[PDB]
Amino acid sequence: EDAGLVAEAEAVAAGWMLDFLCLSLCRAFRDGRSEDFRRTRNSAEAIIHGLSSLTACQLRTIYICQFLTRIAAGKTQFDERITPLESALMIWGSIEKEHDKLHEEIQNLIKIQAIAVCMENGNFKEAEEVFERIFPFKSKLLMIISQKDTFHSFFQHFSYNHMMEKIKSYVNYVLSEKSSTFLMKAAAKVVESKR
Amino acid sequence: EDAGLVAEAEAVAAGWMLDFLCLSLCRAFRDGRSEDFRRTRNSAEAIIHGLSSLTACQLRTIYICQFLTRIAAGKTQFDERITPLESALMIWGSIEKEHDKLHEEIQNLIKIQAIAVCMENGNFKEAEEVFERIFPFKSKLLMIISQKDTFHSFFQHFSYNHMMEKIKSYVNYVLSEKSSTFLMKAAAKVVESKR
Ligand SMILES: C[C@H](CS(N)(=O)=O)c1ccccc1
Ligand SMILES: C[C@H](CS(N)(=O)=O)c1ccccc1
Repeated sequence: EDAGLVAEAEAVAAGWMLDFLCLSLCRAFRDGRSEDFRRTRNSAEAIIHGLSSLTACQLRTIYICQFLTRIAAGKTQFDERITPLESALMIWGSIEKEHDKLHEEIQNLIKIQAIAVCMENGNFKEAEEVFERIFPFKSKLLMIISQKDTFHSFFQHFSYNHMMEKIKSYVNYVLSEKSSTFLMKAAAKVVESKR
Repeated sequence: EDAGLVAEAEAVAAGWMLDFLCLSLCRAFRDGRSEDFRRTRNSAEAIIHGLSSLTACQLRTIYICQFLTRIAAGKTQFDERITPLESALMIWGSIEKEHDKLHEEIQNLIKIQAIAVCMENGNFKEAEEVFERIFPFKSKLLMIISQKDTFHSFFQHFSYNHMMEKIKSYVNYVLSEKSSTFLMKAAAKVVESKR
């Protein structure tokens, strides 16, 4: 038995498990299956520790998982001194991906929702701190926060539901790109055989 | 897309991941790769949460993982009010497996080592508490503990190294039984293709 070839087979299998768990995390996010998302996220986190070197595609995969993790924790010790949605904005702006119309829409929706979720939770001091970290339009947005005007028409256009719908659209592309991964494809074949 | 068939494919893949991680946990235990064992154990724990119903063979797999986890923590919040080696003894005596000569050897070696590791660590009050929970031979073993006679010939026959050698022998059988699991076999094929 060669220790080096065994380690290589374990690295190949870790790569396969990573893709499968990203696919599962995406479907759970899309479906709103919170507990399933939590478990899959925990598994992806554990599996990602088994890898010490990542390819360009594997880095894209783990960063999509981290982005979705922060988006799901948006309204929830987290060392970072910023909110989950601000942390999602940093991951989003650094992922190796096209900066198309959809990228800017999600970016601006997360920017507004990082402030709005603090107002929804009644923490208006925090909402101002988030605004200062991210940002004529600024003066109007600052006036809104100051007057606890949570349901202003601006917030109804840049809503939480709109942020989630735009991100779910991106998830569907990722779900389609990885729908052909080895582990999921093999498992599906076994299920159809039964059946 | 049928939610039920996707959930089924995820259950098939969880089963495959469980077998692969047990195989990896066994090799890490056999090789003495502590940090690798810790990571694999963490991954098996996370993955096992993705399963809510287990077959007879899957139950055997997770219990072997739990047994090896307690053996590896033998000399280390753990709610249980017993030591890791006493907890390994409970898992060992309840696993669905043959009670052959090797089973009794490992059982008796763990029984003696649950006491001896407390003496090695200088906690002789705990060594007596372990002895009382597990157990003419008893009176002689109690006299040994009472006199802090850690290096008595009895302990050199029922040593830690002997306990580990007997368990590693069992691990090799499990490693051979699961060496043909789908995930590991597929990964090995890919590695050979490269080579
Ligand atoms: C705790 C995880 C680690 S991992 N390896 O990406 O699973 C995480 C890190 C950074 C942002 C979100 C989430
Ligand atoms: C924490 C793990 C849980 S699991 N699901 O078996 O990984 C464990 C439980 C019992 C004994 C040893 C270890």
